[PDB]
Amino acid sequence: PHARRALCLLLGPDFFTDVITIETADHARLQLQLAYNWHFELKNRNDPAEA
Amino acid sequence: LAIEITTNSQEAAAKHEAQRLEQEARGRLERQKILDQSEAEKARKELLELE
Repeated sequence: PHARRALCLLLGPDFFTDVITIETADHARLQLQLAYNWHFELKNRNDPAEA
Repeated sequence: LAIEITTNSQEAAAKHEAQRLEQEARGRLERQKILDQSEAEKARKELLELE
């Protein structure tokens, strides 16, 4: 919930080495490591509201 | 019980689809046994002519 804390909001492309605990229709409980290839998007990188 | 009913329903449907694959397989299994016997008899014609 709250582990890391930094002064900067990383906008560059990155990933999250997250693992989920999902269950399929056959009830098969399996955990699975995810990446979430993400990146922040700003069309106008000067507007105070959007920024 | 209300979750075992779901398991039974999905496994029954999958068993039916497995029977689908099995029965369609046996179906053209018959036809291809048939068509290869067709060619075999086509040339058993020459067999028995010359024999």
